[PDB]
Amino acid sequence: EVQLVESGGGFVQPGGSLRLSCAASGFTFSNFDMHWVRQSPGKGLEWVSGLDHSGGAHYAGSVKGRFTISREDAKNSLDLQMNNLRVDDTAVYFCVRGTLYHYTSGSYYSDAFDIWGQGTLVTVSSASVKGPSVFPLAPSSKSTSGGTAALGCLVKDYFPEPVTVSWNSGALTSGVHTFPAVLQSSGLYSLSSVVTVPSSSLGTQTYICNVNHKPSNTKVDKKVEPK
Amino acid sequence: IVCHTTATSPISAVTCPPGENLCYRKMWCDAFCSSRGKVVELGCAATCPSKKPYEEVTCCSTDKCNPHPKQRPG
Amino acid sequence: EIVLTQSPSSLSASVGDRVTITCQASQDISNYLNWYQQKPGKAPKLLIYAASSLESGVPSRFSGSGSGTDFTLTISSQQPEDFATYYCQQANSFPYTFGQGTKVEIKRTVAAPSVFIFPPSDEQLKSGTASVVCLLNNFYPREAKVQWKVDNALQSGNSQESVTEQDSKDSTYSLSSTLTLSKADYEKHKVYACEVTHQGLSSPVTKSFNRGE
Repeated sequence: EVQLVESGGGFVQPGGSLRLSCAASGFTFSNFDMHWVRQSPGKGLEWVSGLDHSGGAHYAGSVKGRFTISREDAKNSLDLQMNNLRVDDTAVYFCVRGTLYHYTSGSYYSDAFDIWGQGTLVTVSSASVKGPSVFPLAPSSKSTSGGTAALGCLVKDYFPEPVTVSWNSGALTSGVHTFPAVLQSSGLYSLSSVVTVPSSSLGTQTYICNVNHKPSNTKVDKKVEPK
Repeated sequence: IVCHTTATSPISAVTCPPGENLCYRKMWCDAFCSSRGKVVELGCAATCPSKKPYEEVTCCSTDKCNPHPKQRPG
Repeated sequence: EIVLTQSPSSLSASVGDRVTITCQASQDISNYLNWYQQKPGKAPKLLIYAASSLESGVPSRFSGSGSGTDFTLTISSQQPEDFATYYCQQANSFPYTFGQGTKVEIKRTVAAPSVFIFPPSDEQLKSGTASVVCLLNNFYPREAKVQWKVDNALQSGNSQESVTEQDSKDSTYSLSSTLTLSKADYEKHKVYACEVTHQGLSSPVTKSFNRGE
């Protein structure tokens, strides 16, 4: 089926460089107007760049002179070179096809955005890569209400996104709450994953949270004991 | 079977994938109809598309028998 | 540049409700307005173009009205599948611009939060850092306040919080506030308390723990 796949996203220091590549299946993207739309909290959905059905390049004001877009025919891909990156460029970048509709009057391009890629993340920050520290949130009398007890893991000071948090290698899914990460003044991220269980299960079951930080090759398995 | 198609943007005729021996037209009105005319959709199919409210559907079997309205079935 | 403002930004609705989102532009754009649906962690999907025409495959319960500067998206019969964030986008002038987005959340009955507190582990204390964590679980609505009191003195500028996205089973929320000090600051005090204000409580709940004890 028709689809868009994009790659090359990553994590760079301000003034650094990145190259996003986008490929299609089921259609030739040079037939259509292709666009890049980025999404981040604080600026929303924002149109960035475009390569129309005639080979012309287009750029938004806040990005002109730093980004370049081109067909690379030998790759069958749509490339976006991002130079002199700055912090506010941190966003999820979507490769997007514009609609081509035929009428009795002619062909009309980019009335809307019909096919979207999955999205690739781009992080620009002063921080360096760092694996997280995993601290247990031990269940106690102050973390039990009725027959239900709460226990969790504190995943502090890591960069960049993302981490994947599971409990008992996926065996535990019911009652799990994994919070969105927060950016601290250090420029490092920190989140917590919790899980409500029957308080009687703290003696019939062992709880191990698994934190995987792919950018730093870090995989932590912390046993959460009541104290 | 050779069939007109709205995939390309200069509408052309294409040999159709195996198993698809049918041609079709679909025409209806957008919210752009009063300023652009009716939408036109051309291509091939293995069976004829079901008709929905307020749209025309044509089918055939010879070659290039689903032309653009502003075109002829040559 | 044309500016798009959606109203409201969030709204609750039951399955079967008639949902109405409006979208307003900084000037006339005729009917060159599109509507997109987006689920979390997923790319947006096109729903309406030309302010009124449905994109093939979209259920007919969706409809779009409006021309000029005022536009409307309407779900006549709300279904579970339809709980997402909706964006309008103008295609009249360059550059293309989107609205801030509108989240459609599930309405349910008020639920008071279970409040849990966690002291810093021995492991974190070794590294000279102490983090106290307060957990509000399975509550509705989303609006809640959390104070931190160390030896009954309020705290400011040393805590941050995060809220889960609405649960798919019971449709509540959860919050985790994190008070972080040094091991030095943590040792000069005895009582660490979490004060919680929420609509589902008659009076604020307080959970505390004495250090070591």
